[PDB]
Amino acid sequence: AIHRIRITLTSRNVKSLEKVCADLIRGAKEKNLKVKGPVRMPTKTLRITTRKTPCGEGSKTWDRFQMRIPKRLIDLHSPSEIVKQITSISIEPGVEVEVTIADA
Amino acid sequence: GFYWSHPRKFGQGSRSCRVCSNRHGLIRKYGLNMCRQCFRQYAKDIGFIKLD
Amino acid sequence: KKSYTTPKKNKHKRKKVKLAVLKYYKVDENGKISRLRRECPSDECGAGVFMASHFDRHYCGKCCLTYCFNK
Amino acid sequence: GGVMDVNTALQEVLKTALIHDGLARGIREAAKALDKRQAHLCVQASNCDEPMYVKLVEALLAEHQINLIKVDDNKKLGEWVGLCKIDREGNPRKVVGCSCVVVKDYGKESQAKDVIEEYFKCKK
Amino acid sequence: MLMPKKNRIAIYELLFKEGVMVAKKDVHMPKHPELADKNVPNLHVMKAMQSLKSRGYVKEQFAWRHFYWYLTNEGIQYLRDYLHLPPEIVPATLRRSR
RNA sequence: GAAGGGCACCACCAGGAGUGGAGCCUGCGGCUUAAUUUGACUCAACACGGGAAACCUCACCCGGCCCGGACACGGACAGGAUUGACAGAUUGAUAGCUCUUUCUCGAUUCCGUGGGUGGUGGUGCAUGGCCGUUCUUAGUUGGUGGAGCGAUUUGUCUGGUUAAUU
RNA sequence: UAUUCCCCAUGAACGAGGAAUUCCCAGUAAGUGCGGGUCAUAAGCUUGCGUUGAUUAAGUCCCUGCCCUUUGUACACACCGCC
Repeated sequence: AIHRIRITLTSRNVKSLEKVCADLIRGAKEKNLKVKGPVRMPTKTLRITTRKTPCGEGSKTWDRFQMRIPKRLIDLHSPSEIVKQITSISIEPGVEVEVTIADA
Repeated sequence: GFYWSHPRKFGQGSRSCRVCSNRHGLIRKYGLNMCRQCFRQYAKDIGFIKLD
Repeated sequence: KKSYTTPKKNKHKRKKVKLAVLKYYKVDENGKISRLRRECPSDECGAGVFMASHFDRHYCGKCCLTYCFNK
Repeated sequence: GGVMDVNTALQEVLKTALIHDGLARGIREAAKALDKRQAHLCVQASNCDEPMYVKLVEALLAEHQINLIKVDDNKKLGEWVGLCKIDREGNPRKVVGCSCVVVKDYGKESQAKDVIEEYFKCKK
Repeated sequence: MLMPKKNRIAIYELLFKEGVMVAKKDVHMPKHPELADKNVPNLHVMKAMQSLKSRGYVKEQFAWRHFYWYLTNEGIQYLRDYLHLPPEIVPATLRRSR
């Protein structure tokens, strides 16, 4: 075995991240062990501000190009089964999943 | 094969648009290196969506 | 725009000389080859490498075209 | 196909040495190839003005590292080596005289290389 | 049948070895991933391949400054006859499927 | 420079802030200048082309190099097509870019012809897209009716209302 | 051809701006730094961000310009017209 696993869920789509995030809670609590539920980091807003205009002219209008990236993370304690079950299931959309070994 | 030599290492000599090799108004930030127009083309596809 | 006058000195595009080059090879009686003049110090241009008299120049041509000195 | 007609046993070895990149091909590279083990096989011209040039060949050729052949005519001596860029469909390609090459690294093996270098070293 | 022989003879046989040869449009690389025994960047590659297409023994795309060199069935002959390569040859698209 | 209604602080009122004055900044204009490349001309051109530029940028001038002439079509086997040349005359340059010498790669080379290939060349009154704006102003359209032979017209409006044929 | 910065040193006009004219009503104007963008070097540039935070209109069409309706119109390159 039982080691200090962190699962770091980073994705853009809040809804398609929190269907996965819920399935790891409900996937672990099925075969119960521990957790400390989903952590909510500040959402990072990737904000670009370019001119609307190609070339010069016209009254100066710009767009406000944004991309969000919310990070959840979920602590757990398990063997090399429950990790390799819970991570490989509940994948699919534009969702990145990290797996820390223990502590550091 | 010799001579074609300077700092092509900093200065806009070096950096250019990844889409079209034009060398102004360049979105350096955030490891894009698109020209500012080549944003609005390759923008939705990237992920920057206009919200407010 | 302008229309280019050009200072009347229309610079020469030049031929690298014609030259048969290899007639000057001293075959003394039977088959044996070696003349003497000035030499270059290079490796691919190994000892046979050969030199001159110009309005100055002299050159050595045998690390394919890599390596002509300054004389 | 490729069973060696008349004067086409030197032609496949020259065409495969051409393309295998290594032909000490002339009085100069020929003599700097014959000066070392860089030389192997050759095709000299019968016709030769100031035959000191054929003599420099012959004299080097006849040493250890034994070479020779003969092949009559200057005007033929190249078109079974490499020397045409296709331009014009019926091949009228090129046209001056021809002379003494030094065939290095044959091409690979076989084709004409068991024909000419078994037949030259043992003309019997 | 052209240019730096050592480099360009290797570019042909690279392209015959492979199904597809990508590149980049950049004269100043001194290299190119896989092959590049020596230098042979865009230029020696391009100069070769932009020959191959125009005569007809290769076909292009471009797509964000790169050159998408795809080998033509006629070229199969041009380059194997350039490279004396075996009359079976099998370039690369041997392609065990299912 | 008709009339009723309605509305906007790119309008005013009531102000403050300024702005317009000075120095400075840099934007343009002009002159000057070989060169001060250049687009942009009321508003909706003027720190705008993301336009804060030593070199690059850069195109432009005073030069000067370099060839990267694809491709084919022609021309060039060898007394080696000139692939590619370490000391000096030079040149800016250790640019064989050129004036002798020659020593190698060695089937490349070179010279024609057609034809490209680019070009921050030209033309935004030849165009695509994208943008600017008339204009965050209230407007626009059709099915069926009804009116007009029919273009057209009503629906789409006197008034109250409303930020807004809402 | 003061790159940018520092350290010295010189040490200007300006004592509120002539004719005009934009900006806007609530956390608003203004000041105020600070980030971002621009960047090797680097911003008096913009775009955001707080922070300190006022006065005053809360209405009208008086100027400028917009909407509808009715109307006149020899204008329809539409009054910057036509004559």
